[PDB]
Amino acid sequence: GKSHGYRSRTRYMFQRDFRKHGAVHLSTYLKVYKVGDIVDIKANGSIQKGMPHKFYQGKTGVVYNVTKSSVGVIINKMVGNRYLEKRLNLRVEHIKHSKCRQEFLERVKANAAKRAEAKAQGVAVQLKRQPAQPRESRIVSTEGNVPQTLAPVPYETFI
Amino acid sequence: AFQKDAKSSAYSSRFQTPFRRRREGKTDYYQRKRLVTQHKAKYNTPKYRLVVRFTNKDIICQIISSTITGDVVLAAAYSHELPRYGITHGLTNWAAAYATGLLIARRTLQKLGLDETYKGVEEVEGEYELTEAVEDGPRPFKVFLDIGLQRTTTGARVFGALKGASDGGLYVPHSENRFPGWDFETEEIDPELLRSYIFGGHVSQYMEELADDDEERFSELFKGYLADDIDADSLEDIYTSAHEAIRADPAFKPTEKKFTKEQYAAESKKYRQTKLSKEERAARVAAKIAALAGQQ
Amino acid sequence: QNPMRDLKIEKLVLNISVGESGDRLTRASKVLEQLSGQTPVQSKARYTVRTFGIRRNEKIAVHVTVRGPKAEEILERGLKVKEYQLRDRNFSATGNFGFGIDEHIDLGIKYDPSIGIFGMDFYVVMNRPGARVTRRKRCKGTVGNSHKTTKEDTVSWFKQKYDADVLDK
Amino acid sequence: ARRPARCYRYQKNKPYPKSRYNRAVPDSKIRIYDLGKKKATVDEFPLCVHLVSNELEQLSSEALEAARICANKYMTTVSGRDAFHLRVRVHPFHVLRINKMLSCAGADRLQQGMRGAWGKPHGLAARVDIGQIIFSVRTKDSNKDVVVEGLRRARYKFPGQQKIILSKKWGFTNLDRPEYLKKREAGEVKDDGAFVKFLSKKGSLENNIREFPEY
Amino acid sequence: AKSKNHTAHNQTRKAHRNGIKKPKTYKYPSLKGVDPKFRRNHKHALHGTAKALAAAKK
RNA sequence: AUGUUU
RNA sequence: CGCGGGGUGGAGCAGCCCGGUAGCUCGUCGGGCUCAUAACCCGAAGGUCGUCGGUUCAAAUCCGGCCCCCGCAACCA
RNA sequence: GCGGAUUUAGCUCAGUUGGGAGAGCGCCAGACUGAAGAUCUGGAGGUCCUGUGUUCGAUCCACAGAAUUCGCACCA
RNA sequence: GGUUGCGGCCAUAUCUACCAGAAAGCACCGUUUCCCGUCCGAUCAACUGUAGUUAAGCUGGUAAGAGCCUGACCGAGUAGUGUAGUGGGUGACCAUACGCGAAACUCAGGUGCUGCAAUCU
RNA sequence: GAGAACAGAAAUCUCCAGUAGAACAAAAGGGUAAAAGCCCCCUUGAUUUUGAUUUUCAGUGUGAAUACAAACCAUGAAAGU
RNA sequence: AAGCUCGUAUCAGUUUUAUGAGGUAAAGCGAAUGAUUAGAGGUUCCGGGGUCGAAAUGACCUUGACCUAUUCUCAAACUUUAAAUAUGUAAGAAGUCCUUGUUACUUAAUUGAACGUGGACAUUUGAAUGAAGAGCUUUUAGUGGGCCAUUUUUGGUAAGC
Ligand SMILES: [K+]
Ligand SMILES: [Mg+2]
Ligand SMILES: [Mg+2]
Ligand SMILES: [Mg+2]
Ligand SMILES: [Mg+2]
Ligand SMILES: [Mg+2]
Ligand SMILES: [Mg+2]
Ligand SMILES: [Mg+2]
Ligand SMILES: [Mg+2]
Ligand SMILES: [Mg+2]
Ligand SMILES: [Mg+2]
Ligand SMILES: [Mg+2]
Ligand SMILES: [Mg+2]
Ligand SMILES: [Mg+2]
Ligand SMILES: [Mg+2]
Ligand SMILES: [Mg+2]
Ligand SMILES: [Mg+2]
Ligand SMILES: [Mg+2]
Ligand SMILES: [Mg+2]
Repeated sequence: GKSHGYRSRTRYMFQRDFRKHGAVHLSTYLKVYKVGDIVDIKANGSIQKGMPHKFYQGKTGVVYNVTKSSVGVIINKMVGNRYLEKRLNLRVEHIKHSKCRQEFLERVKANAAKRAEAKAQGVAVQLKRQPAQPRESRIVSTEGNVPQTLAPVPYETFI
Repeated sequence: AFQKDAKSSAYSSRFQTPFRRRREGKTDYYQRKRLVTQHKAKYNTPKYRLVVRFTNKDIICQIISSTITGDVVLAAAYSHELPRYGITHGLTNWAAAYATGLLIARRTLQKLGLDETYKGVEEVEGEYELTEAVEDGPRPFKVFLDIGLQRTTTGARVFGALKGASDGGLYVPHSENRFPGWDFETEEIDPELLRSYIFGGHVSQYMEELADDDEERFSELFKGYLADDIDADSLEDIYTSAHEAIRADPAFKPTEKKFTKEQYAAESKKYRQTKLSKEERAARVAAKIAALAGQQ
Repeated sequence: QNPMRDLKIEKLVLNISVGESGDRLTRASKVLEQLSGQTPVQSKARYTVRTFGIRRNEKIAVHVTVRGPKAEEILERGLKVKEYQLRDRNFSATGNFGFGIDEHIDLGIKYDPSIGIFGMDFYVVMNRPGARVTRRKRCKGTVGNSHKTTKEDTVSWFKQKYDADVLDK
Repeated sequence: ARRPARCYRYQKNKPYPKSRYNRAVPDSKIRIYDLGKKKATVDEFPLCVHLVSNELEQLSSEALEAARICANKYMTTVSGRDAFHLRVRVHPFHVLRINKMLSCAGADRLQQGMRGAWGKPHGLAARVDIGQIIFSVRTKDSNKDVVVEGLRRARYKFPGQQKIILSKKWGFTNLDRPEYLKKREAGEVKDDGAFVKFLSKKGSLENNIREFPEY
Repeated sequence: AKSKNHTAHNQTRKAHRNGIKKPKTYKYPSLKGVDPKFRRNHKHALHGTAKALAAAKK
């Protein structure tokens, strides 16, 4: 018969990152998670308690609760044609702080500083990111860079 | 060389090294995790360990908190500072451990401004008690005892340091069944024996037995006591005066540090081999190869 | 020209591996208790294979570890039985050595039929000062190569001391 | 009897080797993969000729054995048992399955049709890709025609298209013949068995002195 | 007579006909699974804050 | 009471 | 579930029906008789009474649980 | 082809709980007889159906086969 | 800069074979009355810092060292792969277009960095 | 691997190497080395109350599990569990 | 279908940037596991046999069984490595910053946690593109035999299976 257990198909998901087995390093336990902090879920196979279900491996959510050894994480799960709010109680060994917003926070501080320096120096802000633009015109010299002519090579086997 | 030394390439490739301080045989990470891991719902509260380590000739008593960058010492006390308080011999014994625990407790309370409150056990009698919280006041500074890899035995100097730190006004949770004087056949401690160990009564009794017995051993051991004209009966008042002086001035006067760090560094740099550069390595390889002009 | 690389006896283990667990086992335990002066330890069997009637955890042997001057004295006493002549093959690659005696009653106490006859196994473990480096709990390490005991070093020490001799290769 | 090879010509299934989960695989028809003067030194046989697959398909162990026998017999007859070293460079590790359906009148009465159709091990085949070497044969340059004709004869035993290619490598080594000649005259090649070992500029100098006295 | 057993065919099309809607985030989210000790103290903290703000509106 | 062949 | 009955040497039974104590036959072994065998005669060996606990100046026995076998009777998740 | 069974000294068989390969009929040898048969003693006899693995070992715990057989194989 | 206590990252730190180590520290080391634990004071406990040593631990250096780490217009834009055609081919499969893009291999470099506190010729 | 009477190829004793090539009740997978394995000591957290949450999912039930709260305990020197 | 609340507007079967997760394709086996071809050197203390050896492995011939360095070929239920496609999250006023109020929680401690009062920042309020707008509710029909094509793919010789 068919088999869909709690940890079904997790054989490689919950492995220990070859030559990184054994005890969990202490920075994982020294991390501090506040309510509202954004965390990525990655189950540690060596910690069987507070383990997330395989569906939440690689999912990123928001902490809503803080307990002795665990945090509550809010995950929006796609069920049918809509998203349902799921609340996971995960031990800190299965989560890490998400860097999906460190760049945003640093951009926020940089934008604030740039806006202040703009309203102190003149009128120019340009605080929006822009996509990679087409390259402008450039002049390419041949000094020491005379073009070398290539040709397609004839077929051969060399086996 | 041997058919089991010089392990194979596959074994070396697949070998996962333990944590460095586990390879060094110094840190028990299973215990350290439980000592250090804080209740997540405090979000900053450091968990302070009273780390007690016994090397030869010295006792280390530290109060340490943990950070991601590494451990941070709040206050440190050593048994080689006991000469400042009148203990110049037996710097690793039970009484030295008790004195060091008292010194670290008093120094930490002074650093945190909690020395006047929580005076601790000023009249030590060997009675089991914890530093109680005062009513309508700040709670006592709480530290958790860190033996390290030393074994939990009834009578250990690590628990002597624990007793001294508890008597010094720090709140160190502990039971009394590991103190010298606990009777394993029942569920009570011997306060007189505990006080005797606090004030060196076992060492004084050994001194008396060795003096009343073969004098060669009492002349080899305790030789410094004889050369300092210290009697066995004087140890109790020596340790009492040491406790009084520790409580009087636990302010950590440091050494004057002659031979400033720069000349210390130069002197140590004289006696150190330097890594050969890649050019030197290639030169040595070429010399070794050219040595075989023919074949040796 | 060696400060404290002085080979010395770390321990001597006396062994009586009886084929049964009857009263002969108690008598053997008393035998190797008498000359050792210490309470011995019973060795349980781990399998039930064949040819001995031994069973899993049957307490078929008994041994005792002796250290210091008592170990040296017992070693010399058992060496006088072998007439201070031991085979080279009796010396292990790691620097320890052993030998077996039979009819132990030829020294000390006489036959004493309440006790019976037992042959006994002597094994002497040889090392240098600083062997604690491998046995202590904290900062456990490995003894360096030049400090390790070899069969040549133990043979040379065993012929220098006791004025004994070794045999064919 | 044996099913025609057209039923198992193509790589339609995932590789299905003998393993802990088969345990019932018949023995391969080809058991010998090195023949001729297989003890000859690398210097003895400079010329290498390959019989190379030009298709992604499966060659049965029976066809491998038949082609090996044909090529070895022809080259042995024409040039001698020790004028070459022939190596079969494909191994029939893939197990072929058969769902045996008894052939007789009234078979539908005592047969279940396609129910439980998973087959039993029927044979073994090698899974070859385009440009994969099937046969390698090293010999002297004078035996080129004999070796080429031997591989041409062996080619008739295989399904699909195969090509005779003269290797630019020295024998069964991975070095082009001028490079092998240069290394040998420089002394960085030592005969170990039928193959050779090469001196590397890495590793212990004491060992690189002991072996390869090119200094 | 055997029939089909399972297929996800047309299921994504059905789901996207009315679209996959994000779950309408609200400020002040529910405190359902929040630590009850924290909730108990939060009630008293908010009560004291409300009383302080009422008394301080002079 | 029974005890087979030569 | 209920009521009962039975378990004893290798095999079949008594002794149980209120503690004075393990027996009968076949079977095994040794000897005897006979020219030999069987019968016969004299010995020896063989259970400690289905497993435990309970009450007894000293229980196979009397009592209470439990294992196996059989008969009858009963049956709303 | 399905569902089952069994495979042990020459024959019938007992093993088997991760005991330990054994008993009768055979054979041999010695008894008895004048000599046979019958009996009565002692002994040998297997590399446990084959090959590979897991156990400290293995008929026995333990995989892919092989042999011998019993039941079913139906509705047109 | 050395060393120690606690550490962070957890081999650039590991492994093998030699060599060196001033000062301090660490260490080996000496003892068994006491607390304590063992068959054995070997481990563990206690005592001394005295009787001795850097022999070992430890630290550092060495090695065309093993491993490990890093980088590469090295292999290789190769293998693979998303999208496209009323492309080729009996087929197996393959080519082309717009994109993404390895691994092995080869070569070169490197062999712990660092935090808190204490201490040191 | 090297050593010791009987004792060999398997018994008991000793050392060295040994990243787990063992063991963790069972099927397989994952996990685990001063441990999650072996031995020892103490115990009943295999307890009470009613909620929340994850998987299966209709976001029903059942089973299993996770993290807390309020008690009473166990263990340890203790952090903790 | 009925609509309702709004519509400075909301969001998206899409891209970009930033940051995660995966163990498939490929690749690897002189890297673990399991397979697998061949030769070479050490193991006679290699398991040893033949032959002597008066006999010992002692001298050889040598079948192996290991070890060492190589070698040919493989894995859906192997793997160090590891794509492409697909996939989670974020790209702000429900934000950021500064000061300090509540608590019976927490801290050695106004220490922290959460919720707050007050104050400052609108041209690009912090990527692109689009937006017959967005959000919300009720109630009901039919359906609950499917099939085909490219691509991935399982069983099967194969099938318009
Ligand atoms: K062909
Ligand atoms: Mg992974
Ligand atoms: Mg559990
Ligand atoms: Mg511990
Ligand atoms: Mg298929
Ligand atoms: Mg039909
Ligand atoms: Mg159909
Ligand atoms: Mg249907
Ligand atoms: Mg007649
Ligand atoms: Mg000692
Ligand atoms: Mg000690
Ligand atoms: Mg030295
Ligand atoms: Mg290297
Ligand atoms: Mg089209
Ligand atoms: Mg433990
Ligand atoms: Mg279930
Ligand atoms: Mg998978
Ligand atoms: Mg593949
Ligand atoms: Mg219908």
